[PDB]
Amino acid sequence: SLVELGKMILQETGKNPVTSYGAYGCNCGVLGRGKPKDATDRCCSVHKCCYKKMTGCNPKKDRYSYSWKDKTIVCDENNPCLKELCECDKAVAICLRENLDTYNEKYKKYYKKPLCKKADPC
Ligand SMILES: CCCCCCCCCCCC(=O)O
Repeated sequence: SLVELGKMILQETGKNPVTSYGAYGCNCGVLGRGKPKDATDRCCSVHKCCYKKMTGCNPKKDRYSYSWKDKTIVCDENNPCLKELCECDKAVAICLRENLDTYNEKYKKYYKKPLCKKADPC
């Protein structure tokens, strides 16, 4: 759920997830998807796509178990949907950390979301 997702982002990036990514670019946070402005934003587009693979569980609501050991995230649910959900969130946290070097302040509070162009195909 949002809870674990937030914790993983915070752990990997060292940033407050809501303020830093809550409305970033065309895909991060509130609202939907749109053509990515930059690599950070593309992480969010990929993440939203990932959520489409879970049928049997609610990406936003369903809590799950994971471990934060050795600067790594490990998804430990046996339940396949919750395992896959955890893996979606792990991947976006890792992606955002990886793209910290191009994180752009100007896309943080993105009131231009309605100017976004067509999203990338999932
Ligand atoms: C209030 C709890 C915090 C929720 C953390 C998620 C906020 C931004 C996450 C970005 C992920 C995405 O947009 O795909």
